[PDB]
Amino acid sequence: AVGACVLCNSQTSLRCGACIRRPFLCCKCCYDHVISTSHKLVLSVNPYVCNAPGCDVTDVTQLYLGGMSYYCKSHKPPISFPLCANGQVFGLYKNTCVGSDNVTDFNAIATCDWTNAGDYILANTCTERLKLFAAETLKATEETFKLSYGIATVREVLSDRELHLSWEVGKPRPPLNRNYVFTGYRVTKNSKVQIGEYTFEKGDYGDAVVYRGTTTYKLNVGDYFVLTSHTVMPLSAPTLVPQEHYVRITGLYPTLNISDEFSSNVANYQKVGMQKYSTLQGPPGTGKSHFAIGLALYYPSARIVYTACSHAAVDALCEKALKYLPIDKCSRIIPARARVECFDKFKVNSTLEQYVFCTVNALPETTADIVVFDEISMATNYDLSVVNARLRAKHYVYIGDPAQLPAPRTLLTKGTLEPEYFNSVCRLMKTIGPDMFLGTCRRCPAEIVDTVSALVYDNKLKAHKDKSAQCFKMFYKGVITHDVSSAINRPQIGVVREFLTRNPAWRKAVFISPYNSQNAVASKILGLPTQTVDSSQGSEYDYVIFTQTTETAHSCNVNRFNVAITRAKVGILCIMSDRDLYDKLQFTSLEIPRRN
Amino acid sequence: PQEHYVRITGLYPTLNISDEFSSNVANYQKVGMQKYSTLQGPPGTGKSHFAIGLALYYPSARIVYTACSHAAVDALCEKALKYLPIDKCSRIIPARARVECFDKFKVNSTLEQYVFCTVN
Amino acid sequence: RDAAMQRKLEKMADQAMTQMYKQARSEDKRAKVTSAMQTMLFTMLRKLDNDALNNIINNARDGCVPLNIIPLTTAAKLMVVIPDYNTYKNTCDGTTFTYASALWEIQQVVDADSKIVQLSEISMDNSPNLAWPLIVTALRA
Amino acid sequence: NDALNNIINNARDGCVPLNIIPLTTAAKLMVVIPDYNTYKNTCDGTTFTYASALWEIQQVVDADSKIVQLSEISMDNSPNLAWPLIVTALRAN
Amino acid sequence: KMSDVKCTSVVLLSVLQQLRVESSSKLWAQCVQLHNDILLAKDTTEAFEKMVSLLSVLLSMQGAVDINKLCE
Amino acid sequence: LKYDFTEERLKLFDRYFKYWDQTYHPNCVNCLDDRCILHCANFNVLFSTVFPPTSFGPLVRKIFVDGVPFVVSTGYHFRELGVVHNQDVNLHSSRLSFKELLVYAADPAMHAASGNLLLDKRTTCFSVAALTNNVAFQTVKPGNFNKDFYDFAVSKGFFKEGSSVELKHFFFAQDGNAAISDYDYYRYNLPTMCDIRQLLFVVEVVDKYFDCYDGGCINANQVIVNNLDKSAGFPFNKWGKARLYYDSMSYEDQDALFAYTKRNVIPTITQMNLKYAISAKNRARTVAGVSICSTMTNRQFHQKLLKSIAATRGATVVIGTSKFYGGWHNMLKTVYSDVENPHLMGWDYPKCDRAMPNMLRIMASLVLARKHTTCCSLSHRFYRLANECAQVLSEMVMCGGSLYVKPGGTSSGDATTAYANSVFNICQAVTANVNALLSTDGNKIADKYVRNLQHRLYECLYRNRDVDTDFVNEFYAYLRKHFSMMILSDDAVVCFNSTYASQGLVASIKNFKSVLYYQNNVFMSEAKCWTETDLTKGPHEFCSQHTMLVKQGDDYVYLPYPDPSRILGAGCFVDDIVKTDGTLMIERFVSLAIDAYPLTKHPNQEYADVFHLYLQYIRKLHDELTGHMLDMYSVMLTNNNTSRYWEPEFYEAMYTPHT
RNA sequence: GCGGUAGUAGCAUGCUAGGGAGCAG
RNA sequence: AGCUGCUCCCUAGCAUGCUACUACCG
RNA sequence: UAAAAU
Ligand SMILES: [Zn+2]
Ligand SMILES: [Zn+2]
Ligand SMILES: [Zn+2]
Ligand SMILES: [Zn+2]
Ligand SMILES: [Zn+2]
Repeated sequence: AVGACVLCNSQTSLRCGACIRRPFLCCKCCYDHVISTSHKLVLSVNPYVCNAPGCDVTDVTQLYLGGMSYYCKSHKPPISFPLCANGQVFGLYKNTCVGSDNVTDFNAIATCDWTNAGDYILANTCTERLKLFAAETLKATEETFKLSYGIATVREVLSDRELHLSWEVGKPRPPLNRNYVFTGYRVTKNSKVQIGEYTFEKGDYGDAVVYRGTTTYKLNVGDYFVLTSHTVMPLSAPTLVPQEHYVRITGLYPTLNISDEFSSNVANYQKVGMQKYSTLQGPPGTGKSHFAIGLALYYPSARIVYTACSHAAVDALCEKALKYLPIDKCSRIIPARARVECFDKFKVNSTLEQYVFCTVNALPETTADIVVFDEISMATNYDLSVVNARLRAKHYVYIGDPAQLPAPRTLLTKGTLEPEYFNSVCRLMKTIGPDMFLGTCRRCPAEIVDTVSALVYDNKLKAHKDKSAQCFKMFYKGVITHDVSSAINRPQIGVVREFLTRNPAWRKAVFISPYNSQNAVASKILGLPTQTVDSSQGSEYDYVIFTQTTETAHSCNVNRFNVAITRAKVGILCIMSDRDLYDKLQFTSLEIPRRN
Repeated sequence: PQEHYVRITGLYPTLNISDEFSSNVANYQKVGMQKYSTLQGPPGTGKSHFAIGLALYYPSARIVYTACSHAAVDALCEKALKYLPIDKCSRIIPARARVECFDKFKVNSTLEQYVFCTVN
Repeated sequence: RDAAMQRKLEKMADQAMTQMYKQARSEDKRAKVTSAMQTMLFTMLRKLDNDALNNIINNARDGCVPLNIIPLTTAAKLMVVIPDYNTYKNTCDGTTFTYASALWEIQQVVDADSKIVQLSEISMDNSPNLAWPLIVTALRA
Repeated sequence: NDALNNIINNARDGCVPLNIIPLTTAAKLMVVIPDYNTYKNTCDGTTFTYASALWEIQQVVDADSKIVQLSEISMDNSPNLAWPLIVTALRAN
Repeated sequence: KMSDVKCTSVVLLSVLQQLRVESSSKLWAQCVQLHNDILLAKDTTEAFEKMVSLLSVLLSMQGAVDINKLCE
Repeated sequence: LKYDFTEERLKLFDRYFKYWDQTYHPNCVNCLDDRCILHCANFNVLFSTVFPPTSFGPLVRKIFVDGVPFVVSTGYHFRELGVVHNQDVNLHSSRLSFKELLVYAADPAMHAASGNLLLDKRTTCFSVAALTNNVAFQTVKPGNFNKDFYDFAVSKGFFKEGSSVELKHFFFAQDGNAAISDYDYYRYNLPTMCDIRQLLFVVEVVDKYFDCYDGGCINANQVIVNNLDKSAGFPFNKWGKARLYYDSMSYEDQDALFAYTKRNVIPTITQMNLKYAISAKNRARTVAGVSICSTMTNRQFHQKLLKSIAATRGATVVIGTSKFYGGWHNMLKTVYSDVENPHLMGWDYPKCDRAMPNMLRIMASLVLARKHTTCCSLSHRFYRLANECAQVLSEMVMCGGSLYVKPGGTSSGDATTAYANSVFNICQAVTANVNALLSTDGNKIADKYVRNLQHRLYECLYRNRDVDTDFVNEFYAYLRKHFSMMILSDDAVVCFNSTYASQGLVASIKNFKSVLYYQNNVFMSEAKCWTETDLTKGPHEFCSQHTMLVKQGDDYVYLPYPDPSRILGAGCFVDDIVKTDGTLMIERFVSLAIDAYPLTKHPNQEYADVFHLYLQYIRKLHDELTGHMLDMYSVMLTNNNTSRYWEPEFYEAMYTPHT
């Protein structure tokens, strides 16, 4: 029941119970936190209550230590002591306590609401201990906020898996995606036992929602589906281990003559190995990801593990690995969940494969020689601590670009987050400088790299791969058929309806839209397999179809536009509401009856 | 207690064999739709016509028939041996049988899927 | 009768204090054996001061480990790894190997190719070509 | 087994020593061998004879309990195995 | 001076055993015999030979991070 | 399948010993007393070396319970006792009670009938079955180092090169082939056949040494079991300790069991365990854990006599006498009895528990059971003897994972071991005296009383055939006058007349050498035996302690001191948390300083420094414990009388006689 | 003023029960 | 993972014993 | 109101 203070790391046994995560605090630090905050509950070896039957006073600053227990002043014994006295609270190891004056930032983190930009802005400029504290408490705040959503029950039965539900009136209804799950309970008179978990999908018309059941319990009329919550596990290892340099290459033995196709990366391949960890920032679709497997085979005998926070990312890089490496390659991704499934290669249970590919939350606890975490612009300090906790390896390598997409961070609703504060390593890359730089396009048409480099970057991109076929008919979009807060517009789909078959050879494009539900509308009346702009980001295809919405602050985001246009091989199109982005757009203008 | 299903839960079906038992097969899938139910087979009608018929309907699963009186267990091996392959499993007695009982196999192993016995 | 009710409370206090203390230590002690034993080991080793052990310990720091128990007979074999050239210089002068404060006559070098390397092929210039972590085999003087 | 009844019914009383029951009725033998020179004289080959019956070898392990093929049990390769080997044989008629 | 090496050999065998080295009967037999022979030694120059032979067993495998515990 | 060679024994007897006029019962179930049992088992010991060794052991038979067949032992065939058949064996049962479940799960019949056959070429002992598919190799770990105490001792001048006291007791580690390689030491037990006309006199004198006690049976509500958390043997240790089997049986199940083993034989299975303890030699030490069904019964058979032996003072057997408060002085002062030209001497039995024959073990059992002259009937005492023989002297040891048979010799962990050893020790001493007095030239014995005593000793051994009680008392008085003994379980000290021993009228040390050679199958070297001519310095060693004559107050007093290396070695090497971090363990050092107090009176000087080192270390431990408990919470304790533990007067009072 | 029981507080002994640790065969 | 024997330490309960002082009677 | 956990 003993630990270390969150501020000065001295011995203690006090926890500020009113704080959600119950952090250990020493004597002085707990006194400072409770003398200036509404948090005035403390817990030592036993809770600090008035131990008189019927009394419930709990403010520590007025309690008194009696005989083998703590007593209210009204219920005071003839002999007693006051607990909070002389700028400290009484716990174990009182006279050997060190008081740090970070109580300002600590109180800031403890009582904040994570609603304005200042909270995240101060979450990522404190010490490492406070960094981890803020990380876990923020995730806790978000997933407990998730409890305030509404509940749904039955309304009538229509089939075996497409039925009609009833959302409870007056409270927010949760979004409809296959990762928001509700457990179902029937309550007959009597009889309130679990019947299974469920994930739903709004099908072809209302109010019907097709659903997926964990077990074929025949649905009746009296059950309901309540969202099941999750817990948070505390962290241990820091975000990034402190750096060490060397004078000669350690642990890794190079080669001389394999596949010089990775030519300009050799001097950099060495600099990776002569450090403890390094970062490589890259504009969209360049030598990144390429560089990873290049260093991988440059050091053939080297155990390497790959990771990313988004499933599609680890899968796409496992594909690019399959393109070049011995197999002899596994992607220990997910046993049987994340219902948007993934690879088809090997194993999830062996961890002797020299090349392991997975997603952060599902990492096994293994040893390695290099860990190549990917796309650090999308991860948070929580996830970085997760990887540094589960794995240990010799070197670390992070690759990404802060100019692309960050983590969603749902609850923030005013202000803007500059990439500097996306997490720790993005800060590191933009505060002193990516310690490794590579910047010129290999993938998408030269003209569209000119477009993107003209806007997000100051212009510094060049490449090859020229024409053709690009168009932006500024397309009026009609009824915003908004069932969920994810937008839906099918008059806009009237352009793939305007171009269904007149594209006789444009048959395997890829459809992406900023909104998930209008993309399920691409899964409503179907044109081709479609994706989201978040399931992109580290994925590339030949021709791209794209649909927007109204000029909301959502779709207007230049970063999502970046990661939407920069993922093609040689063709794209942009169907935008467009007040000035077709004045940004460096292509050939078209119209709706303009089919030739 | 009763609990129904939206599907036959793991019922590995036959394609079309024994459609002469069709007056039974139409309801055999009912077995996979609910937990359980009852049946009234009037005298001389569909007694163990239904049972062995559904046996034929699902030839890839162990199924049991039981009784209480041993005249019933003999009438239970009755109406059985023809529609069963043999491939037979109807073991009732280890050291009981005040009158003679089953006629073909064992009591120590329980082989083929369809087994007959008495409740006691 | 009110002095004999703090004489007993004053005794339950002690027999709770003196028990919680050892219940805390007696459990922290058992939760840190794999990392205190090693620090104790190397403290005692450093204090021992014997060049025969300091040699192999230092060597071992810079990835030059042995592959089997160091033998003592005036004729068994020893197979040690050598990861870089600047290691090879300080120990292998011609055909004698200086390990564990002794002299071992080198008989077979073989790189990570698992194929033999000629001893006259190993030098400053041509080094960048050999799959490097080698395994030298030798016999004691 | 009917072998046990077979040996009990030949007893002129009904009782037989215990030490002979696994000798004449068991269906699996396990030899523990210290060195190679002993393996040479005892279970040499793939079928040997003991307790007046003919046993046939299958599955050989070692102290660490990891499988070993009878090709590794040679005399120059003998100093490379965990030396008490445990040969398990069955009763072949 | 010999008591030093005897206690050190005790600590060394205990570390080796904590590293699961008794999972391979040959290695465990070798280390056990070296240890018991060190404890019965009666001249401090044989003990150091068998101690270097015993410590080679730990220096062989890579489970103990030597460069860290050698922060001096 | 033949297990009853009764006519071949009689034919052998009639072929070789034809005119030996005494009746020979091939099966001792038909014997007339206990001397007849000895006489007939002596011949069985010889004749049993002709028959096949697969025909000894339990005699299984197929029974039926609830229409299901079991294989269970009805009675056992023995090498010394012949064939023995159970009296209450009932075919066809309906259900088994607790007692019958216990007696069918403790038998080796169904365990060995249903396991794989085994051929173990590691040992020469006859191996029965393998109860499971893979052999188990058990190791032994090395001790833990208590570095703080070692540093502290070093900082005060200890362990410098060339000193008197140095470290020789360590924790030796052992590898896989340690249980079986040590069990194989039973190859030292051979089939010895004793001289019977002399053993039948030595047993009378030995029994006369046990005349001031009382024994008999006791009911299940009078036994005393200290520490009920000890393992229960095989296979009972899969389900609990001895507490579970002492709580699950009422006082009527245990009594039914006891009264059952007077008419039937229950063979049991002994486990072998590897000890984990300090020592000075690297030979692995192992102990035999016996089954609960055997201890539970031997307790009610023997405990009354065992307890009356450990509560007598001033006798020969000094079990139960304590060495504190002037116990050592009293023991030595009573051994020195009155002897007329006294020297002291002591000897050693090499491999006492492996090499002890079976005839002397049976003799010990009979001498211990001679106290049931009223509680038990005659067949009862025989069936109890057969049970002890089937459970602790030939028994199915369970080593590693497989069953072997045990040829003979004591099992160390049975109920009555430390007292059987004492009976056997006295037997060997009396035999040495008989041999030493009969084997001398009676023409030169000048003391015309000892010469006539020699004449009558021969006539009483090899002529007169019934026991002569007057001469037995006369020889016993002669022994108690000229040869005084002090016996523990195989550890003896003898104060003897030296003038007589020089003329060969009592034993010397050579006589023990000869007796052990021809009656125990070992060679006792003159190097492990000691003698002593100066009585103002007692036994050179007894129970691993040396004796020192110090001046305590007004008079002079014998004190026992240990070996300094032992005490230091126990200080420095432990088991993980024990002592390592002794701040939780200050009683360890109080006890070790109680044991190392007499070293203060020693003429050497490092010896005394041992004790003073321990006292200063206790002081340091306390000083740094209060310092930690003060900062942990903020207030020192209110009362702790722990300052008495670092002043010598607390310890000296433990060697002064009041208490 | 004292005898008898009933009390509290304090004290010593002894005996049972429970737990921890040390040595000896 | 055994059977004994001795010793130290801590805690609990009971009765006995002992002593002081308070309440009731004689 | 975007990813998505023995
Ligand atoms: Zn708080
Ligand atoms: Zn603090
Ligand atoms: Zn209160
Ligand atoms: Zn007789
Ligand atoms: Zn009796």
